[PDB]
Amino acid sequence: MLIVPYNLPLPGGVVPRMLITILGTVKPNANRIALDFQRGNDVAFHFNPRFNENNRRVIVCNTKLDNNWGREERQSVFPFESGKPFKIQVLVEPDHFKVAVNDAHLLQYNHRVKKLNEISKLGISGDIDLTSASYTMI
Ligand SMILES: CO[C@@H]1O[C@H](CO)[C@H](O)[C@H](OC(=O)c2ccc(C)cc2)[C@@H]1OC(=O)c1cccc([N+](=O)[O-])c1
Ligand SMILES: [Cl-]
Ligand SMILES: [Cl-]
Repeated sequence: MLIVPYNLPLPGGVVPRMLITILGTVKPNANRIALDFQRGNDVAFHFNPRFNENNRRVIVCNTKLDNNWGREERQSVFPFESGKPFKIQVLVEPDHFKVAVNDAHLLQYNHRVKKLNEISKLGISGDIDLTSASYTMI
């Protein structure tokens, strides 16, 4: 595998046309996954599948500025399953991050942090076996 939590440096930050691909398998009895796109201590984009929030499955997205979480954005479409292999693709577009799972569009998240070239690391964490994490310019 890779060791989770896993840091993927994003050299010179993110830019439109940058595609991040994450391959892994969800652990049995998973509780959470998190992708954290970081600008130093700030989290520009937190993508957080929650397998059992009051017996519901929900993806929580948010931004952390100066250690404070903002307004959450919630999605009820939940393509992940305990025990099963997934592919997450995060495409940086001008106005938003665009997320697909298993080749199907899931959600978009408007840029709240504006200094895209300072979003210099991706943290991958949670209840997964992480196979690979990479980027390409499309
Ligand atoms: C108000 O709740 C917070 O919401 C944030 C997003 O708006 C983050 O998701 C926080 O979590 C972390 O930053 C965080 C969590 C764990 C670690 C190890 C590191 C960082 C925290 O999550 C929970 O409260 C929460 C409540 C119930 C369930 C879950 N979950 O992820 O399943 C999260
Ligand atoms: Cl590793
Ligand atoms: Cl900013």
